[PDB]
Amino acid sequence: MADVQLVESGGGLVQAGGSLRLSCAASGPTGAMAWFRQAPGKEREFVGGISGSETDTYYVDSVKGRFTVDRDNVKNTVYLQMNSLKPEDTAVYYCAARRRITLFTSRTDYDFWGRGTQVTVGLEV
Amino acid sequence: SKGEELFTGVVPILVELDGDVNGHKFSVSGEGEGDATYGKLTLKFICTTGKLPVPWPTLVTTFVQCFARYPDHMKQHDFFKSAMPEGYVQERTIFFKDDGNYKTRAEVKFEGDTLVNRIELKGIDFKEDGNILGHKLEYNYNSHNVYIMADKQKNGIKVNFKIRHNIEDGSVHLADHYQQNTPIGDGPVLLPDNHYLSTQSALSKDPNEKRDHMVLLEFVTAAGIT
Repeated sequence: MADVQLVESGGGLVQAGGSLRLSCAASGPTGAMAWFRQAPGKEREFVGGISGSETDTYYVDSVKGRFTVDRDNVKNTVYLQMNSLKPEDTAVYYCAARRRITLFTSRTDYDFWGRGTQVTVGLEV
Repeated sequence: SKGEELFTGVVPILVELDGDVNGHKFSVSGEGEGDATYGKLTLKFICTTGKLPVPWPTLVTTFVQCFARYPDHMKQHDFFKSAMPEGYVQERTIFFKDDGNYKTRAEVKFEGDTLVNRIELKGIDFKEDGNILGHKLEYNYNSHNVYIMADKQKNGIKVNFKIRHNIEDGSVHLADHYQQNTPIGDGPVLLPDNHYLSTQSALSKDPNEKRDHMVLLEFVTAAGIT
């Protein structure tokens, strides 16, 4: 049931107001899939996800309208397109997945986690 | 028995409900696990359509009594397990005192190794500022006894009780629960002598669940024949 890995790609550096994309590939099939984020002082919090049924999608209020999650059930992949970024979106983003379909939003409800990829909004040399 | 053996250990549970209360539509998805050796249920539900338009406690009874612990001398009265894996249809009407009513149809069966409770809920005649749509209920639950008798006419069981929902003003709202259970399959089932289930519930919140949700823990044990 376990031994499924998550491989993140994308992210990096961008200027305020720009756009960045995160992508995450699962070694096998999985249920609900989501993205979390971690500010350096804070500890990871949910940004957005979709249920394995793909009938339920959820975004936090601070991101509604700018980010778009979508998934490919065949390739076992998910992506997060981030538009109109603000300074407060800078953080380490984690891909997360769980064996079952319900798109819970608690860190504790997820059984698989990627390594984390840094996204930095800030246009600073 | 065949069905009893499906419950010797912990089995995962999925619950899905589509509801329409006074035209207000919603959907709820929940997950957890049951262990009939202890008579224990652990579940967490989220409302996937936003804010639940009725109080969470009113739905506790609607959201898998096959997980009751039946004492060793009573295993032949456990209709619920004996109807498995074919499962049963659970139809029920919950009448809220001086207010509207719920009507529920659920199918509770095994899908793979997972016990699934798929529910349809229609609610009508509720006072829009009543205790339900007014969200006037305290977020708690007490202990109750569920009365069970056989119903040979339907090769099933007839079951009744009355739920006591504490109101925020100190009062109590009674929800008279009438439910009927009938097997879907053709395998034989036990129709039991009259008995009851002692049920205890505890509701809580997961602090990390940004979505409208409920965490439910139940302990249920059969008694009442000796």
